[PDB]
Amino acid sequence: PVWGHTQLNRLSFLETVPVVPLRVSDESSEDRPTWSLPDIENVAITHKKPNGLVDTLAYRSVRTCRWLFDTFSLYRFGSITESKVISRCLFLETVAGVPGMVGGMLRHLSSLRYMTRDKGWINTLLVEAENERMHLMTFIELRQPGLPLRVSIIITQAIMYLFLLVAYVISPRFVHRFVGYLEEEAVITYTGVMRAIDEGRLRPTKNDVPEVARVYWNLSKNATFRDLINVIRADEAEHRVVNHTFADMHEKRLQNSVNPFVVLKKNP
Amino acid sequence: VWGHTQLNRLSFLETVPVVPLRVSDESSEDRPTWSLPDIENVAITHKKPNGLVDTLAYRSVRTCRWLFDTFSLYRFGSITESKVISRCLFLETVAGVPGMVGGMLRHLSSLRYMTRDKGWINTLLVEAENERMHLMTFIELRQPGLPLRVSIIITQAIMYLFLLVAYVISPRFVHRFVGYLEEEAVITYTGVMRAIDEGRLRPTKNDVPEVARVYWNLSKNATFRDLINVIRADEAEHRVVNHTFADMHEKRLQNSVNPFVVLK
Ligand SMILES: CCCCCCCCO[C@@H]1O[C@H](CO)[C@@H](O)[C@H](O)[C@H]1O
Ligand SMILES: CCCCCCCCO[C@@H]1O[C@H](CO)[C@@H](O)[C@H](O)[C@H]1O
Ligand SMILES: [Fe+3]
Ligand SMILES: [Fe+3]
Ligand SMILES: [Fe+3]
Ligand SMILES: [Fe+3]
Ligand SMILES: [O-]
Ligand SMILES: [O-]
Repeated sequence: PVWGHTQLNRLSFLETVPVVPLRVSDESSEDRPTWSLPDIENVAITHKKPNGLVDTLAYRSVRTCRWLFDTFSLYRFGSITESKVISRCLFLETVAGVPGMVGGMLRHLSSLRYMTRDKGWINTLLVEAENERMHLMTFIELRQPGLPLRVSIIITQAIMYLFLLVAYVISPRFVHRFVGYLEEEAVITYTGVMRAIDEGRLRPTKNDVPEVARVYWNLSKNATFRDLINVIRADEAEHRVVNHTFADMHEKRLQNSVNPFVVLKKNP
Repeated sequence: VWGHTQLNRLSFLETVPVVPLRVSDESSEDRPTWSLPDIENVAITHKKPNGLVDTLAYRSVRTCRWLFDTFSLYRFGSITESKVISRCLFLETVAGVPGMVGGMLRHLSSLRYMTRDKGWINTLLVEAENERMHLMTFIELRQPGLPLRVSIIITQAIMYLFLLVAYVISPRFVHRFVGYLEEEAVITYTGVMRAIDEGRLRPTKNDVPEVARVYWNLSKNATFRDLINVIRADEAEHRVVNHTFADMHEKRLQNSVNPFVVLK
């Protein structure tokens, strides 16, 4: 009835674009996170011992990138203002939206050419990628950036896309581990920011939550900036365990097993 | 129960032995929901090319068909079950590609220019999945020969390369080209449903694989012909969507809201 053969038999729906509204719900898929704030309050900073050369290489290269990025963004010294927080994450989530989508595509492409079951990996990686891009859609609202950032963002994609693509082919283990350790840093950053709100070292003006954040994370009009950070950090901690899991699975030759996290959205 | 205690765990490697293989988990939960006697009336459309690009897309699709019909010996012998399934195997390995690359490219845009996408990415992503679900379904009716596996692997290399540069140069062209591919998908499968009804093709695999049954939500008594019917409706959705998207590009509406987010 709603979507059926008369609509399926139409050449184009170009005529309808003017009369369809812009809703903030349609910006993501319907696979939204659903956290409970006083629970996720207790998300904590973890660190996973690296096994071999690959994990060490992933860890050192994450650590060398934090440092570079700390020092070129003048961030390490000055006061922790709301402007250097938004503006740092802003840049960081342009890059964070990439690894999920290269891995997903590539798993998709082998599923097709070897004609084999993927068993839940692709969509987990595809929603990681959207989730990070939803973080971007949200920070964008809190603070539009300048031309310098806009330029670095664009060149950075080219370097990162190209790197991650060859990395994923040569060694998905390395990329899942590399992400794993990125998310350790992302959780460190965000718990720091929530600590600073609490100790009064940062009082934010942007103490609304933009509509895109409000529907996506299902927050109430009364939600503080700190609440926004809290859900975001939870999201990041999820990705932390999921990719450390996926890297472990690779290390143990389980790249073709069932993705465990498909289950861990069930109430047993 | 997905809370701060599981979020605080290093790894779930230890659980992979005890998590069951479920046929529901092969896809997203964004599944099609057709009503069989409705979609029975899906029909065969053709969209006038607007300009040179649409024409060039149209000619590419038509030269591929000819090539692929002649080297697959489709004319030669009878319309068998073997030779239908075996051709759709090959075609869905290529059909899972365009939507993944288009979606990935729109994702990369949204990230680097920091702009709203307004619902395109996920439409194109599930198209890709949907076609890959067609493949997971047909793989069960018939594992292909070693020569077909080989030809599929070389094909993905050319097609993935081709679509990547084409989408970058001209997403209008790729959307139109897909648009016209799906016209053939609908021609083909209507033709198959016809043969079943006229008795020229008496199918053996009258047992819809479990992947297909739960993906499309069909009854246990559903027939191979029912399967073709939903599959052909899926293909028709994509026909109008990518012809829509191609038109949108032609009119410089690439950054408008994806009309099908409403028509959901
Ligand atoms: C391409 C430029 C290479 C410059 C060499 C410095 C590489 C990283 O530098 C090291 O990284 C750590 C990051 O956790 C810092 O905290 C250390 O203080 C620093 O020695
Ligand atoms: C790379 C090799 C290309 C060979 C070019 C010859 C094209 C074959 O002749 C053809 O006639 C068909 C009639 O059924 C038409 O449908 C096609 O448009 C056309 O390709
Ligand atoms: Fe992030
Ligand atoms: Fe992240
Ligand atoms: Fe198809
Ligand atoms: Fe198709
Ligand atoms: O992040
Ligand atoms: O097809």
